[PDB]
Amino acid sequence: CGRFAQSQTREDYLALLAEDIERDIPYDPEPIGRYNVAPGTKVLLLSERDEHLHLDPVFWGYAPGWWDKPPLINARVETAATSRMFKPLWQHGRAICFADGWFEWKKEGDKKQPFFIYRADGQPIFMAAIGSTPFERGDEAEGFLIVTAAADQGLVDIHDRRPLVLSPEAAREWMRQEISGKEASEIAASGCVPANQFSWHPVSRAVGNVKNQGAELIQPVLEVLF
Repeated sequence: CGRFAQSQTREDYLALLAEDIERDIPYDPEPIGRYNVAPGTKVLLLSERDEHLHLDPVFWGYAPGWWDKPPLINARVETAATSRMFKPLWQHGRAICFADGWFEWKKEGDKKQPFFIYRADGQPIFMAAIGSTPFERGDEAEGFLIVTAAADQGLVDIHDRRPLVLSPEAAREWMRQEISGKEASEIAASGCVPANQFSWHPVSRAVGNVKNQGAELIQPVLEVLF
């Protein structure tokens, strides 16, 4: 999930999670408009502090000062809660990154064909994230990661991993500061959306170029024309 789409208005996503009384997020009618969100950019990230939901632009990536590789962008659900590197983020830096769907590139010989993956029921996805608090500082090295899970069923045809997507109800509980890391591990297990809830189709190769951000990037295409 090295790219995803976050294109609709804030209300389009937040209405599934909480009414205004629970938010500390200004009204804004403008669609976010990003059909091709990439690592290293700041992404509107949802979290809870001071008993309200906040939406902060947070660097997609995590690279402590001691980390000598490109920033990580994912953390595996299998191990993140006990990882020496991720355990504090699992306990104190949980967040949600909402989106319309995500992209994966399927290997077809020496060619790589992009696919867009989304909920068959037409809801947005609430991706489980962990990251470095305080999110509002706008850090440019230690931001957030998208938690991943194994692909199963038809999704394995496309790629072997996928974002850990939570139900709206589970996403709301995941963000609460009052629940422990152990409780969060239970939420991740019980609230994960299974693979048969997703649909997918090939899309234009143009999504590979981050200059492109338009709605055409999630439209289905014939592979034969690419």
